[PDB]
Amino acid sequence: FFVHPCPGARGSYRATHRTMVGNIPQPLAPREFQESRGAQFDAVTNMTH
Amino acid sequence: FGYQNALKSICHPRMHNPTQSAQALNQAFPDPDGGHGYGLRYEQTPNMNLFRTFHQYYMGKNVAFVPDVAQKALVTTEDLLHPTSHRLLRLEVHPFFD
Amino acid sequence: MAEYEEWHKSPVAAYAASCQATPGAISAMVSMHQKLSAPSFICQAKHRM
Amino acid sequence: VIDQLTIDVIQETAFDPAYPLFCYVIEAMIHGQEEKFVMNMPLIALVIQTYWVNSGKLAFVNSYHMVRFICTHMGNGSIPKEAHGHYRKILGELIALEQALLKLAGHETVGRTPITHLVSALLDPHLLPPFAYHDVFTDLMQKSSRQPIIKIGDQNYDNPQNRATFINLRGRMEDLVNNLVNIYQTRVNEDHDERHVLDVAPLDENDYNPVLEKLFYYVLMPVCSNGHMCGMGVDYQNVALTLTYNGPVFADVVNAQDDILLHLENGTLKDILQAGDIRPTVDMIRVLCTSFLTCPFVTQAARVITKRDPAQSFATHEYGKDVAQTVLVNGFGAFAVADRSREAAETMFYPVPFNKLYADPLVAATLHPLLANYVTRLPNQRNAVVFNVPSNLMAEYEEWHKSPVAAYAASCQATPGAISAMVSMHQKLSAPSFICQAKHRM
Amino acid sequence: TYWVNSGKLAFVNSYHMVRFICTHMGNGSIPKEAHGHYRKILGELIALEQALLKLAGHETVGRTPITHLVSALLDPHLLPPFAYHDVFTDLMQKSSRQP
Amino acid sequence: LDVAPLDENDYNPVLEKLFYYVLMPVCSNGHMCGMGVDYQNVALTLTYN
Amino acid sequence: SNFKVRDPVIQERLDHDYAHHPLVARMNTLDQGNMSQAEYLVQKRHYLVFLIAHHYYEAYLRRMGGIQRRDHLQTLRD
Amino acid sequence: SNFKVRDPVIQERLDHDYAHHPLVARMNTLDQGNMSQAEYLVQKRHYLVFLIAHHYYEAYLRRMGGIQRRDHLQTLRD
Repeated sequence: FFVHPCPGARGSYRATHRTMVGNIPQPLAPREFQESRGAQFDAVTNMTH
Repeated sequence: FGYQNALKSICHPRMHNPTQSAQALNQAFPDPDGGHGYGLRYEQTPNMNLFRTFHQYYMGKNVAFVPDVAQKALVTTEDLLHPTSHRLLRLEVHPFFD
Repeated sequence: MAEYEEWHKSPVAAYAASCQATPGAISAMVSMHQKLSAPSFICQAKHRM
Repeated sequence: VIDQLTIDVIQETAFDPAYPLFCYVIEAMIHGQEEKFVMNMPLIALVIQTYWVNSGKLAFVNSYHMVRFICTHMGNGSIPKEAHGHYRKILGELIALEQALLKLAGHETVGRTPITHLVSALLDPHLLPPFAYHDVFTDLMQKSSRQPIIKIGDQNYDNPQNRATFINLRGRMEDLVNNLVNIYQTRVNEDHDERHVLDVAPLDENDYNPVLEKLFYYVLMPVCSNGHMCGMGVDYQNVALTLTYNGPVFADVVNAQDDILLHLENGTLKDILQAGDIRPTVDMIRVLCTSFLTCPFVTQAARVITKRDPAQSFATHEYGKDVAQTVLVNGFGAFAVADRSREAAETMFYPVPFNKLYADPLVAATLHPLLANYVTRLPNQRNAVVFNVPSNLMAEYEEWHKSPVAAYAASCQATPGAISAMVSMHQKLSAPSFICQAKHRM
Repeated sequence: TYWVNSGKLAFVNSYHMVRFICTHMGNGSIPKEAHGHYRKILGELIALEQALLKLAGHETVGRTPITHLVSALLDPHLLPPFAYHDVFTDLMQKSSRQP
Repeated sequence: LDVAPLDENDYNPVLEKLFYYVLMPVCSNGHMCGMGVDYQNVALTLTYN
Repeated sequence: SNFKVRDPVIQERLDHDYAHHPLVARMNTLDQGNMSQAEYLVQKRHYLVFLIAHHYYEAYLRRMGGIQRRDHLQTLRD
Repeated sequence: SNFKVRDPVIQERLDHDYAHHPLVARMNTLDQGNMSQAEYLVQKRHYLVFLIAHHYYEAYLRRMGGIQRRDHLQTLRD
């Protein structure tokens, strides 16, 4: 979200879309969760190293 | 209790013919549709040129046909046993035949 | 540009500013880019993600 | 004997963005002849050395006839010694790869058929190796109680008395010195479609078994390369058009070692010899010129049709009592060609998919532009399993090798235990199979 | 002259300079130890892509496959942050939008 | 706009993005910049030489 | 096309570029017959390919005949 | 400034320092028109840059034409 200025009237709140998983904010999806998803991604898809 | 006790029933021929299997699978579905028939049989031509086996096929292109067994061997160990899917499970009857 | 628009928000770049160098951290990044849709989630409740 | 070091060296060569196209051509030319390898026994010594020193990778992973000649012949001072140490590990472990099928197979027979034809789904001779250079077709009829069908095109082939009409046999080169004009006369005067002239160098019981060819094409190739292979069709008067029509090859005084990169012209000999940076001498391409005479004409597909293993002659249809495979006469397997010389690659080769073990689209994505926008017109077709085969070639519901074999083969590791899983995999699921495992706790 | 003067490779930043080196000059004009490091990227960046399509299956929704829609990086609506050949009419031809 | 024409053989937009969105922000730890070039200035000094 | 392979671009007219050679006149021995003018030179080029392989293989067997005795040991008197 | 890049300091007057060359007179072919005296020599310098690239690229294609046959094999009689 954000705060939308309507200059010359009253404003409101308008809304976008967090596209990818990473756009979820880092306090409530930390990096030590986010690196523990690629390891779950690893041994199911089975890429090579 | 190993397979050497169970060998005297598994080696029986009635574990191994589908004529009975096509009876009961017919007698509940009197006719299902034969859909996007792709790799059901071999076709022979008088061709020897392999471009004739190449340009005559790949020139035009439908929404691509995917057969039954090709989308059997990507479904993982639970999605088969989930009730979202019929057509991957109505056509599996006993695992020796396909 | 203006970063209430694009297809990466700041926690994507904020993850980059404090990464490791592990190959598991590489496999988190491919795992990060994923479109969060409702018809995404079928593709990952299939593979237990 | 195959260590984890040397599966990786295969996987190093399994993904080659700069594999030399030049040595790939020579593999088509000998096509598995003892007489024709001694022709080019200095050539592969020049290739493998200059491919092992410029980069830490080895040449000619592809076909059994090219590996075995590097292994058996030429174990002396023409190579880098570390390279042969991989090739020694190829055969000497692969000999033990067939020993493990022995001590599960029973010692006893039933009739004329022993159990090793039944339970060992590998060692069964009806698994013809998917490529072939010598005529294994008459081996099946002259032993088996099978009633085979060898479908080429229209007409079938069942009686071995007709082995002079459907199959030609071109033996040694010295024995073909008079009929050399006869062979070339059958090119220009004759169209190569609606043909049924099947040209194969003859068969020897000294030379081949199924199994050593079988374990090399069916297990190791689609597993150590994670399933990235294709079937290659090659046109042949195209080939020596690039080679023989050279200036100094045709020409005068210019001596034995006057290396041909100093004497090229603007044709494709530039754009191919620069891809490997080989310095061949003036002899060693003129030697390749003389190979051309007993070469065959066009890579011909075929189909081999036998009934099911008599465990399980029970079925629904007549055609349900029948499972068939292919054999490619005259061609061989394919690695992905480099982005360099792709303009010269398409002028020589063309891909033909067969089979789950050898229809892998991104390897085929190099060599044809309508294939290059066959993939990107709908992007589902990059899987080996989703890939669509022309129905003139193999339907997926009549073959031993089914869909989840390659689906397994595109997710494996390079682990030496994963090689053992495949040899464990090919096994009958049949009622007289199941006796030979309760006697071993399997 | 850089690999002797360093313990480092050159030309990191762009996909077009790495792809030209991973194809051309596979000889020992550059030192062979440096040759591997370019092949570490693109010789494995294919297998970087290969892991996506075990997730992204085979099905199409309409005339649009799933792989454009879930796997975020396949999406040609998304563009690389540089463009040297005309990616624009590539997007304009095959889309179903008002792009 | 001055951009060379397309070949479908040459590239894809899926191997190019795995370069610039995965391996680039990890190994740099998110420390790169985009560059402007002025060519008649740039190719000047190699010529007036 | 859709029935052959793309042809490899090599420089034309090897006979006009070099003719002082005995196998050049052996190309002239073949006849046109039913072929056109331009299509004659295509199959004339393939016949030259046949002439080279027969020529060098004949010199190859003289090369791989091995060193003999009576012409050798007589020369080894010095 | 605020609209261009800082200019690179290279020594002036290449024509006065060296003039015995055919491309020197090709700089004199361009006309002043609306430009001043000092600002003419700026754009006269850029036109010399254009003359060099066209000159060496023409010699480059002669260099990358490859060695031919008929002028070569005749010389290989000795």
